[PDB]
Amino acid sequence: GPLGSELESPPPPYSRYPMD
Amino acid sequence: GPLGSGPLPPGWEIRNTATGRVYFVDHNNRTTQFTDPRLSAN
Repeated sequence: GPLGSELESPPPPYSRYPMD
Repeated sequence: GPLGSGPLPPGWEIRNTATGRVYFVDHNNRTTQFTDPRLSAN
């Protein structure tokens, strides 16, 4: 069960500006 | 990483999570994604 997955979750919210 | 050297469509915009990780902001759907629509398109 080598369940390995990176990214696909960390991306901040829409909003408009760059906010983690 | 397999980034996308080119301007984003008429709605997407590049950004970063401060730490340094760059994400994509969709103004059409109003969401996000570390992925680049330029990479996976039709």
